Amino acid sequence: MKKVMFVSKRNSSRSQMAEGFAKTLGAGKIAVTSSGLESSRVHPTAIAMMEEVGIDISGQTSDPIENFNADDYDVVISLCGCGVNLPPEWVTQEIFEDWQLEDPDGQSLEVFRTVRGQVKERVENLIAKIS
Repeated sequence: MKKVMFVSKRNSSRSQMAEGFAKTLGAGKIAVTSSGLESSRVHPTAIAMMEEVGIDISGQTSDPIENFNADDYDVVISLCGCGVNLPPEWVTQEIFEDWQLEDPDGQSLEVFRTVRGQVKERVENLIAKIS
């Protein structure tokens, strides 16, 4: 199985936003996963904006980058335009990419939906190559 890991500064925001889309675009094909620099709570505005597209994140994992290990997850995506700042062991997997995203915590709901449109676009492109 080619398992996936989404990596952000907030696991709660972009990694969870990509996790929920990669789950609803890839369930039973491969396993999706989300990690990040801050193992923060299920984000209150993301639980809203993701339920609008059928994606409840309120029960979803928010694991820290130092508890996870990339050895089981051969597809590791960065969600910040910053992926070279991650630990090199979490970079040297067969697929490593960055989606160039902005943190939606405390932005307007139009921007919070805009980064949802961006993760949808880039999740499809990622998960559909291993489907």
